[PDB]
Amino acid sequence: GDVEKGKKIFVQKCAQCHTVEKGGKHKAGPNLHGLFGRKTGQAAGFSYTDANKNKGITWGEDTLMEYLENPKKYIPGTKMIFAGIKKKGERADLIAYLKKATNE
Ligand code: HEC
Repeated sequence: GDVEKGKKIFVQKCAQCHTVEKGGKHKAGPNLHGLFGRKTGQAAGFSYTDANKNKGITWGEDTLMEYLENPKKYIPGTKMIFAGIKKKGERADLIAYLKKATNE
């Protein structure tokens, strides 16, 4: 994926609810630092839904690609309000950005 393009997608569609940086604040949604290789619902100090806590998958390219296409289909009852990103290339660019930003 294209990290520069992924950043712009993130700013447009995600940043109002999420931070990525180490020590970044929770906002409407959890800070995403450290997501890759972590099970759902594991950002410390955030009130997740039981739906998000209970999904039980491990975040990575494959599961993000699916989630981000249609978040509520993947995690019904999530409190994340975001309809999804249809395009595969856009999702891959976004995920590439997250893989960098959430591990710096
Ligand atoms: C607010 C209006 C949000 C927008 C826009 C996006 N997200 Fe979100 N996200 C939000 C909340 C409130 C939550 C918690 C949901 C719950 O049911 O408890 C989330 C959760 C996620 C997660 C899961 C985190 C985890 O399991 O630790 C991810 C991976 C995620 N959000 C990513 C994400 C991306 C990449 C976004 C733009 C495409 C995006 N979210 C938008 C709130 C909001």
